[PDB]
Amino acid sequence: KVDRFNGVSEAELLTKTLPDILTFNLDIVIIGINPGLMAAYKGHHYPGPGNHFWKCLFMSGLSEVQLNHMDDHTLPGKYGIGFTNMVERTTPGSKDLSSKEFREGGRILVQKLQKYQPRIAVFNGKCIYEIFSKEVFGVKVKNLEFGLQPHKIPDTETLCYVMPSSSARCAQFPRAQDKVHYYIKLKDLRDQLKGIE
DNA sequence: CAGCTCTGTACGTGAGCGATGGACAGCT
DNA sequence: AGCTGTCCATCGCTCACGTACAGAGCTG
Repeated sequence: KVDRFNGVSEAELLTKTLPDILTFNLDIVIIGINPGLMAAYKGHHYPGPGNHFWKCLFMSGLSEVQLNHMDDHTLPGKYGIGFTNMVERTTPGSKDLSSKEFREGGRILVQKLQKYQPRIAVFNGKCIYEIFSKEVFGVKVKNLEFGLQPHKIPDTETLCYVMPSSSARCAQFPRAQDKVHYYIKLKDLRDQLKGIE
Protein backbone atom coordinates (compact mmCIF):
# COMPACT_ATOMS: atom_id res chain seq x y z
CA LYS A 1 0.00 0.00 0.00
CA VAL A 2 1.11 3.58 -0.86
CA ASP A 3 0.66 6.06 2.03
CA ARG A 4 0.21 9.59 0.63
CA PHE A 5 -1.35 11.04 3.84
CA ASN A 6 1.08 10.44 6.68
CA GLY A 7 -0.95 7.52 8.11
CA VAL A 8 -4.39 9.21 7.88
CA SER A 9 -6.87 6.89 6.03
CA GLU A 10 -8.64 8.00 2.80
CA ALA A 11 -11.97 7.10 4.56
CA GLU A 12 -11.24 9.73 7.31
CA LEU A 13 -10.41 12.42 4.70
CA LEU A 14 -13.67 11.73 2.82
CA THR A 15 -15.64 13.00 5.93
CA LYS A 16 -13.54 16.22 6.26
CA THR A 17 -14.56 19.59 4.76
CA LEU A 18 -12.64 22.73 3.72
CA PRO A 19 -13.60 26.11 5.30
CA ASP A 20 -14.62 29.06 3.10
CA ILE A 21 -12.36 32.15 3.26
CA LEU A 22 -14.86 34.90 2.57
CA THR A 23 -15.15 38.60 3.54
CA PHE A 24 -17.07 41.62 2.16
CA ASN A 25 -15.51 44.05 -0.43
CA LEU A 26 -13.32 41.36 -2.09
CA ASP A 27 -12.17 41.94 -5.68
CA ILE A 28 -12.09 38.17 -6.45
CA VAL A 29 -13.62 34.96 -5.11
CA ILE A 30 -11.99 31.74 -6.33
CA ILE A 31 -14.67 29.04 -6.59
CA GLY A 32 -13.37 25.49 -6.81
CA ILE A 33 -15.39 22.35 -7.53
CA ASN A 34 -15.00 20.60 -4.17
CA PRO A 35 -12.06 19.71 -1.90
CA GLY A 36 -9.74 16.93 -3.05
CA LEU A 37 -8.04 14.55 -0.56
CA MET A 38 -5.06 16.89 0.02
CA ALA A 39 -7.23 19.95 0.78
CA ALA A 40 -9.30 17.81 3.22
CA TYR A 41 -6.02 16.68 4.85
CA LYS A 42 -4.38 20.14 5.14
CA GLY A 43 -7.48 22.25 5.75
CA HIS A 44 -6.04 24.83 3.32
CA HIS A 45 -6.78 25.78 -0.31
CA TYR A 46 -4.94 24.14 -3.28
CA PRO A 47 -2.20 22.25 -1.30
CA GLY A 48 -1.85 19.58 -4.00
CA PRO A 49 1.86 19.50 -4.95
CA GLY A 50 0.96 19.40 -8.65
CA ASN A 51 -2.06 21.79 -8.51
CA HIS A 52 -1.41 24.86 -10.72
CA PHE A 53 -3.27 27.48 -8.63
CA TRP A 54 -0.39 29.04 -6.58
CA LYS A 55 2.08 28.84 -9.55
CA CYS A 56 -0.45 30.60 -11.92
CA LEU A 57 -1.26 33.28 -9.31
CA PHE A 58 2.47 34.16 -9.20
CA MET A 59 3.26 33.63 -12.95
CA SER A 60 0.33 35.99 -13.80
CA GLY A 61 1.47 38.66 -11.34
CA LEU A 62 -1.64 38.37 -9.07
CA SER A 63 0.90 37.71 -6.23
CA GLU A 64 4.36 39.49 -6.19
CA VAL A 65 6.03 36.34 -4.73
CA GLN A 66 5.29 32.62 -5.12
CA LEU A 67 2.81 31.72 -2.34
CA ASN A 68 1.48 28.35 -1.15
CA HIS A 69 -1.59 26.85 0.58
CA MET A 70 -0.45 28.10 4.07
CA ASP A 71 -0.94 31.74 2.81
CA ASP A 72 -4.62 31.29 1.83
CA HIS A 73 -5.87 33.25 4.96
CA THR A 74 -3.68 36.31 4.03
CA LEU A 75 -5.27 36.62 0.54
CA PRO A 76 -8.46 38.64 1.43
CA GLY A 77 -6.49 41.28 3.33
CA LYS A 78 -3.31 41.46 1.23
CA TYR A 79 -4.64 40.73 -2.30
CA GLY A 80 -8.46 41.09 -2.14
CA ILE A 81 -8.95 37.37 -2.98
CA GLY A 82 -11.30 34.94 -1.22
CA PHE A 83 -12.21 31.25 -1.62
CA THR A 84 -15.16 28.88 -1.71
CA ASN A 85 -16.23 25.70 -3.55
CA MET A 86 -19.38 24.71 -5.43
CA VAL A 87 -19.69 21.39 -3.45
CA GLU A 88 -18.72 20.85 0.24
CA ARG A 89 -18.10 17.03 0.11
CA THR A 90 -14.50 15.87 -0.33
CA THR A 91 -13.76 13.39 -3.14
CA PRO A 92 -10.58 12.30 -5.04
CA GLY A 93 -11.82 14.04 -8.24
CA SER A 94 -14.75 15.89 -9.93
CA LYS A 95 -16.05 12.65 -11.55
CA ASP A 96 -17.28 11.30 -8.14
CA LEU A 97 -19.90 14.10 -7.69
CA SER A 98 -23.60 13.64 -8.57
CA SER A 99 -25.87 16.10 -10.48
CA LYS A 100 -28.06 16.71 -7.35
CA GLU A 101 -24.92 17.61 -5.28
CA PHE A 102 -23.89 20.17 -7.92
CA ARG A 103 -27.35 21.82 -8.10
CA GLU A 104 -27.60 21.92 -4.26
CA GLY A 105 -24.11 23.51 -4.35
CA GLY A 106 -25.25 26.00 -7.00
CA ARG A 107 -28.24 27.24 -4.87
CA ILE A 108 -25.93 27.63 -1.79
CA LEU A 109 -23.27 29.39 -3.93
CA VAL A 110 -25.56 31.97 -5.50
CA GLN A 111 -26.79 32.88 -1.92
CA LYS A 112 -23.14 33.31 -0.75
CA LEU A 113 -22.25 35.56 -3.74
CA GLN A 114 -25.38 37.66 -3.05
CA LYS A 115 -24.21 38.11 0.56
CA TYR A 116 -20.48 38.94 -0.01
CA GLN A 117 -20.82 40.48 -3.52
CA PRO A 118 -17.20 40.22 -4.74
CA ARG A 119 -16.31 42.28 -7.87
CA ILE A 120 -15.57 38.95 -9.72
CA ALA A 121 -16.83 35.39 -9.11
CA VAL A 122 -14.07 33.13 -10.56
CA PHE A 123 -15.10 29.60 -11.48
CA ASN A 124 -12.04 27.43 -11.15
CA GLY A 125 -13.44 24.70 -13.38
CA LYS A 126 -15.56 24.82 -16.56
CA CYS A 127 -17.87 21.96 -15.33
CA ILE A 128 -19.19 23.98 -12.33
CA TYR A 129 -20.05 27.03 -14.49
CA GLU A 130 -21.93 24.77 -16.97
CA ILE A 131 -24.20 23.61 -14.07
CA PHE A 132 -24.34 27.13 -12.50
CA SER A 133 -25.37 28.83 -15.79
CA LYS A 134 -28.28 26.38 -16.49
CA GLU A 135 -29.44 26.54 -12.85
CA VAL A 136 -29.11 30.32 -12.13
CA PHE A 137 -29.44 32.00 -15.57
CA GLY A 138 -31.50 29.21 -17.21
CA VAL A 139 -28.98 29.34 -20.09
CA LYS A 140 -27.32 26.37 -21.82
CA VAL A 141 -25.02 27.23 -24.75
CA LYS A 142 -23.67 24.65 -27.26
CA ASN A 143 -20.14 26.11 -26.98
CA LEU A 144 -19.53 27.40 -23.43
CA GLU A 145 -16.30 29.46 -23.50
CA PHE A 146 -13.75 30.40 -20.78
CA GLY A 147 -13.20 33.97 -19.62
CA LEU A 148 -15.75 36.68 -18.90
CA GLN A 149 -19.40 35.50 -19.08
CA PRO A 150 -22.26 37.75 -20.25
CA HIS A 151 -24.39 37.34 -17.02
CA LYS A 152 -23.94 39.15 -13.66
CA ILE A 153 -24.92 37.32 -10.40
CA PRO A 154 -28.71 38.09 -9.95
CA ASP A 155 -29.45 41.24 -7.85
CA THR A 156 -25.69 42.16 -7.76
CA GLU A 157 -22.90 43.70 -9.94
CA THR A 158 -20.68 40.57 -9.52
CA LEU A 159 -19.23 39.30 -12.85
CA CYS A 160 -18.72 35.57 -13.73
CA TYR A 161 -15.25 34.60 -15.01
CA VAL A 162 -14.46 30.96 -15.98
CA MET A 163 -11.06 29.25 -16.10
CA PRO A 164 -9.97 25.65 -16.69
CA SER A 165 -9.54 23.87 -13.33
CA SER A 166 -6.11 24.45 -11.70
CA SER A 167 -5.99 20.62 -11.10
CA ALA A 168 -3.20 18.98 -13.11
CA ARG A 169 -5.70 16.14 -13.91
CA CYS A 170 -6.90 17.88 -17.15
CA ALA A 171 -4.72 16.90 -20.13
CA GLN A 172 -6.10 19.74 -22.40
CA PHE A 173 -4.05 22.38 -20.48
CA PRO A 174 -1.20 20.08 -19.42
CA ARG A 175 0.96 22.66 -17.61
CA ALA A 176 0.55 25.76 -15.41
CA GLN A 177 1.93 27.75 -18.42
CA ASP A 178 -1.08 26.60 -20.48
CA LYS A 179 -3.57 28.19 -17.95
CA VAL A 180 -1.70 31.39 -16.98
CA HIS A 181 -3.29 33.31 -19.93
CA TYR A 182 -6.65 33.14 -18.05
CA TYR A 183 -5.06 34.46 -14.79
CA ILE A 184 -3.39 37.37 -16.66
CA LYS A 185 -6.78 38.26 -18.29
CA LEU A 186 -8.41 37.96 -14.79
CA LYS A 187 -5.74 40.46 -13.49
CA ASP A 188 -6.45 42.86 -16.43
CA LEU A 189 -10.24 42.57 -15.72
CA ARG A 190 -9.62 43.39 -11.98
CA ASP A 191 -7.35 46.40 -12.83
CA GLN A 192 -9.98 47.71 -15.34
CA LEU A 193 -12.77 47.46 -12.68
CA LYS A 194 -10.68 49.25 -9.98
CA GLY A 195 -9.82 51.90 -12.64
CA ILE A 196 -13.52 52.87 -13.06
CA GLU A 197 -13.70 53.29 -9.22
C1' DC B 1 -33.29 12.75 -40.35
C1' DA B 2 -31.55 16.34 -36.88
C1' DG B 3 -30.59 18.10 -32.51
C1' DC B 4 -30.44 17.40 -27.87
C1' DT B 5 -28.92 15.02 -23.39
C1' DC B 6 -26.41 11.34 -21.28
C1' DT B 7 -22.54 8.25 -20.52
C1' DG B 8 -18.10 6.01 -21.28
C1' DT B 9 -13.48 6.83 -22.49
C1' DA B 10 -9.08 8.76 -23.55
C1' DC B 11 -5.88 12.20 -22.77
C1' DG B 12 -0.20 15.59 -21.38
C1' DT B 13 2.65 17.19 -17.65
C1' DG B 14 5.01 17.09 -13.38
C1' DA B 15 5.33 15.57 -8.21
C1' DG B 16 5.57 12.18 -4.24
C1' DC B 17 6.17 7.37 -2.61
C1' DG B 18 8.58 3.05 -2.54
C1' DA B 19 12.15 0.10 -4.66
C1' DT B 20 16.68 -0.46 -6.35
C1' DG B 21 21.54 -0.42 -6.31
C1' DG B 22 26.17 2.18 -6.69
C1' DA B 23 29.34 4.84 -3.87
C1' DC B 24 31.46 4.98 0.01
C1' DA B 25 33.15 4.88 5.01
C1' DG B 26 33.98 2.11 9.14
C1' DC B 27 35.71 -1.67 10.90
C1' DT B 28 38.41 -5.92 11.18
C1' DA C 1 41.19 -7.01 1.21
C1' DG C 2 36.94 -8.29 2.38
C1' DC C 3 32.74 -7.52 4.50
C1' DT C 4 28.75 -4.84 5.67
C1' DG C 5 25.32 -1.25 6.31
C1' DT C 6 23.80 3.71 5.31
C1' DC C 7 23.04 7.28 2.18
C1' DC C 8 20.94 9.08 -1.62
C1' DA C 9 20.44 9.53 -6.78
C1' DT C 10 17.46 7.72 -9.70
C1' DC C 11 13.72 5.05 -11.69
C1' DG C 12 8.80 3.44 -12.36
C1' DC C 13 4.25 3.80 -10.96
C1' DT C 14 0.30 6.24 -9.30
C1' DC C 15 -2.06 10.28 -9.02
C1' DA C 16 -4.04 15.14 -9.43
C1' DC C 17 -10.45 19.72 -6.73
C1' DG C 18 -11.16 17.82 -15.48
C1' DT C 19 -12.10 18.16 -20.07
C1' DA C 20 -13.41 17.24 -24.92
C1' DC C 21 -15.66 14.30 -27.67
C1' DA C 22 -17.80 10.11 -29.89
C1' DG C 23 -21.69 7.48 -29.97
C1' DA C 24 -26.06 5.61 -28.04
C1' DG C 25 -30.55 6.71 -26.86
C1' DC C 26 -34.45 9.91 -26.83
C1' DT C 27 -37.55 13.23 -28.94
C1' DG C 28 -39.45 16.67 -32.01
